[PDB]
Amino acid sequence: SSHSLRYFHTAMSRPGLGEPRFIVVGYVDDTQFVSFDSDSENPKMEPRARWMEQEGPEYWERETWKARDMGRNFRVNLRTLLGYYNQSKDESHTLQWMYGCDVGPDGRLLRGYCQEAYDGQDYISLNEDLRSWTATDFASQISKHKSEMVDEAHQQRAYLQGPCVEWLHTYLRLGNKTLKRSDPPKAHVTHHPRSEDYVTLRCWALGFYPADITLTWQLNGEELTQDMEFVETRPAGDGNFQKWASVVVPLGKEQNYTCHVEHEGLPEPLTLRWEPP
Amino acid sequence: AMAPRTLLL
Amino acid sequence: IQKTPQIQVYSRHPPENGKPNILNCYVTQFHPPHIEIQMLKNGKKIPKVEMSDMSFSKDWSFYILAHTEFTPTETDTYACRVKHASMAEPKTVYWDRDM
Ligand code: NA
Ligand code: NA
Ligand code: NA
Ligand code: NA
Ligand code: NA
Ligand code: NA
Repeated sequence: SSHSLRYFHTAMSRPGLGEPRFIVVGYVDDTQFVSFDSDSENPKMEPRARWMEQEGPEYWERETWKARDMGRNFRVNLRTLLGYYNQSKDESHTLQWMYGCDVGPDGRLLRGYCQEAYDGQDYISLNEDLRSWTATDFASQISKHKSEMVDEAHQQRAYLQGPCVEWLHTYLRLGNKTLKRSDPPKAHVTHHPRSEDYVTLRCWALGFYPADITLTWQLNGEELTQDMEFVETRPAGDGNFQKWASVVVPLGKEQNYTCHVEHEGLPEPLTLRWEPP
Repeated sequence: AMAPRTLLL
Repeated sequence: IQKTPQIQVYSRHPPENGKPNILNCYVTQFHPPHIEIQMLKNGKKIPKVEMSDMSFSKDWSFYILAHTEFTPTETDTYACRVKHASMAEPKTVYWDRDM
């Protein structure tokens, strides 16, 4: 019964336009709770969840300042890597940073993450021990050496083991009604005649949270693992998620197929068939 | 809250 | 270096002809992050389409949710048109109410 606090940072240079754009989004589990975007006039760290309005002014001002300064460092980093690689300014380049903590039911750290990518590829990563770095090419070897020199691992490890865990506990408390809601999917099967002989049965899962779900189809108890089509789980836009899964079946045989739904918010799994009337 | 600093590459 | 966007076009609530609703365009698995997203009603660009902040996946590829208010009817057409460096031309994906 775990939870996670995660931040996603992106700097993207725009050749012809101005300075690189810097974007931050922060998540508790599947819920976006804060953001920052340097394309805003007078850009600030912003709440993306209503319950984050409980953090007072000092929180927002300190996070804004950190973000702004971090954006500046991402800009320096972009210039540094252009230099390592002798690349053109006519192309845009992208630097990404993801870090965070997973905590178990006991509130203790299960694992910490801290990793960067340049132009969509792994550049440097903090190893699971939170003490050593894995580099990729010899540009990232240089970066690794510099981080070893300023004992960067110690600073990131200390954050991930202490404040990351504590802030996760705080946000879980502040946002408990939203964050612990376990909204089960409301499910139904729809019917779409396909070719006079065949029909599509589509099983719907709507308004659920968290995103993790299983939505499966069976023919007389046999799992249709080779036949079933499904879409990626997708946000409704309101904090909940959606999914569907479908099978093509012989018209007049629809009764033999079942949709099966599992989710944290369902104490028992759902079994559904297409209801004609 | 965010990491106190980022890597200098 | 370059990954091709996947697109889903769908309503927030189950679609009912005449009732106000929200149309979503969920654009995922692309890189670089620069992308152009337009939502269309009967071939015309919809003004006031909000973009919900650009996050990313385990493979570093980007995802974003474009959304706008809409009111479906029996004959109106809605689409999402996406322009991205990985694609030669823009890809248009029409809203299907059963999807
Ligand atoms: Na959870
Ligand atoms: Na900017
Ligand atoms: Na970190
Ligand atoms: Na949660
Ligand atoms: Na960095
Ligand atoms: Na981001």
